[PDB]
Amino acid sequence: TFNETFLKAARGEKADHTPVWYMRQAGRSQPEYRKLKEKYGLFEITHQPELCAYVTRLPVEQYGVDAAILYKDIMTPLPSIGVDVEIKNGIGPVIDQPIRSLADIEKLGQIDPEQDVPYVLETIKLLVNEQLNVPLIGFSGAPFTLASYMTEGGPSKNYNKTKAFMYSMPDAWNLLMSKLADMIIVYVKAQIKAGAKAIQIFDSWVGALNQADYRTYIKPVMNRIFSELAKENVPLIMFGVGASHLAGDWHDLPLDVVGLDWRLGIDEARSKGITKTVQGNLDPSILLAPWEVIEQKTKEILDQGMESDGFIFNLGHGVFPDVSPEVLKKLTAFVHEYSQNKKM
Amino acid sequence: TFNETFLKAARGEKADHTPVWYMRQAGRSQPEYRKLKEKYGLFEITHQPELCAYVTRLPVEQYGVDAAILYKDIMTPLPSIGVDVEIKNGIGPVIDQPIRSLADIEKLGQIDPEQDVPYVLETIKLLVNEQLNVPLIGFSGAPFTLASYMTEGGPSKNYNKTKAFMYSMPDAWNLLMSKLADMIIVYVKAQIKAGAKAIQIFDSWVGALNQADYRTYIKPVMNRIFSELAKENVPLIMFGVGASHLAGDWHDLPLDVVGLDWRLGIDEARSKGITKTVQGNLDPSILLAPWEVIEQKTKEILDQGMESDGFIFNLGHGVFPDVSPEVLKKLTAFVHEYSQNKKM
Repeated sequence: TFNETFLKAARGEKADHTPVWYMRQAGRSQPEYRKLKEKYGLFEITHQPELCAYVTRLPVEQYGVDAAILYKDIMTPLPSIGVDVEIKNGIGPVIDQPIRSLADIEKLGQIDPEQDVPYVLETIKLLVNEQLNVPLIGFSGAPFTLASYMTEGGPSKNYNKTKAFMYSMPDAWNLLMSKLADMIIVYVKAQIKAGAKAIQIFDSWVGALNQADYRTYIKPVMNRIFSELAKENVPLIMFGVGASHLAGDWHDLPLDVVGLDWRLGIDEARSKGITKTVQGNLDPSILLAPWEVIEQKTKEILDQGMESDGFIFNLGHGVFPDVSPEVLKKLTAFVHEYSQNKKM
Repeated sequence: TFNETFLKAARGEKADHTPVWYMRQAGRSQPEYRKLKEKYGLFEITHQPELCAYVTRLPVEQYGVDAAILYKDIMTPLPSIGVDVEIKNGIGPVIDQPIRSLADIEKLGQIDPEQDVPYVLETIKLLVNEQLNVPLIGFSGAPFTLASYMTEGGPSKNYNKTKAFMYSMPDAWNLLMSKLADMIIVYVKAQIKAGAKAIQIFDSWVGALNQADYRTYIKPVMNRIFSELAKENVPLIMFGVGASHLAGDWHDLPLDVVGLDWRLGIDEARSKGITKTVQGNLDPSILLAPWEVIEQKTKEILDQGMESDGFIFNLGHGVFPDVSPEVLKKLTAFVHEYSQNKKM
């Protein structure tokens, strides 16, 4: 039987229990992911269908979560438009020559996912048409986050170079946003057609921006991306850490689910007119506290979230490497058992 | 004439212009600092009073800012109570064995500033009695932030080990908050006594905490600190980046000035009931944009700020190495000119 719990919650419909999944549920927290990675390498496991499919499905099998998140690199579509993502082991995909001028942006092309990223289309097809009895979430990075990779080149805590570029070259910035939007929409559209039943947009670094600059430089292209993607008739989610101050503006966009970090609580969100379905809150660092703490913190979040039907439980950030899979197994059952009891 | 503009604004009293200073105005943004550092080394520059005083006064002389911030390392008072320091510099100052048990906390001593950090006292006296025509701001790190350095040891992005500790062992955590409070109060008191006319507490990493955890584990000890320190009759400021969601709770404390990062706007803070004097707010990354963008974004902040007497202009974080002194000199003149024109 197909588990519809996640999609019911995503569209604010009644369901029997609260659905769960975790950002980075498939990844370094799992002993088998690591082993597979050291055996086949990052490239084969981000690019080989039989392998990507295994990594994606594992957490579902091991935790009994209500959704699978497609395992792949956030930078996957970039080479299609002419940006070369290189690197070399432990800090793999990095960008050789950063965006510096308007002429760099003008030479950017277009994705043809059927031809350019066939391996991801095939993985989705294998997973959806043949493997999962749980919905598959496809994903893409957002424009700001992708532009930050393309513009910093090297690693950044503050995103000064990216933001200075944004401020100094508004016209170039707008064109870059447009080129990336083109790519994101086509990339996401192909993921949905191949089987994906929801999509999450990760805007990991956009919390570096205040509300004023989000609206000036970022909000319009986001409006374009979600307005287009809404025609695909699948739940659209957005998450980025440290971006609580941007929740209302995200709520304005034609997305369906607003992902929260641990600094905007559910009652607080509703109290601010956040009315669409809400995703996750649990601070990932709590997963390292004694069970007493995990439970008290999780029960509080569930209690608030179960006030309406539009609620998916998740963390307020990604699972990190030294999180115990045993803790995630136990957490997932607690959420399921606690919520279904409540909903009886 | 001594320039008292800064102190008036902090007390929410009428002044003829808006006072300005910048977090990290003395540092690697300056050629003189960089040369001084390669000449004498980090230790000499943070320990010889004549060098520390030079470092501290240089931005005042170069830019004409309205206050000096004491140049010293944030770890300064920690060896005095028995914690490790020094190291490699690449990744900051390292702490050997981190706090793990209650015994590790129980063994911590008390600071005798005269005996322990006399060079800081000497620097403050040199500056105030002989050099500065501008208030000297003293400073200390906050308990949470200082606790974080002591518990992570290494370089941290999300402070999971500290949070884990705080949750797992709350009794020990209270004792640590208590031991750090004591040190901070005596340290700050001594800086006031040497001649500091204001005090800034830096809680750099506290924004990792949501409101509930702030109230449970941090608000009590902070209330104690500002209660005791309020008795000195000097303006008390608190800043920490990424902490806009905690600004209401800081405003509750007997401090005088709320420091804002760029994500809580001035008007916005006022409508949220933040009524006490407010400091700073310009996104430092704007300093790399063309002058016209800088002037315009600053003017937007000044217009909000000048709605009450309680307003000190600053950045929303610290000056970073790539910032031009020319820019900061020109920004300082503008803030003075614009506000004076507007106030007259």
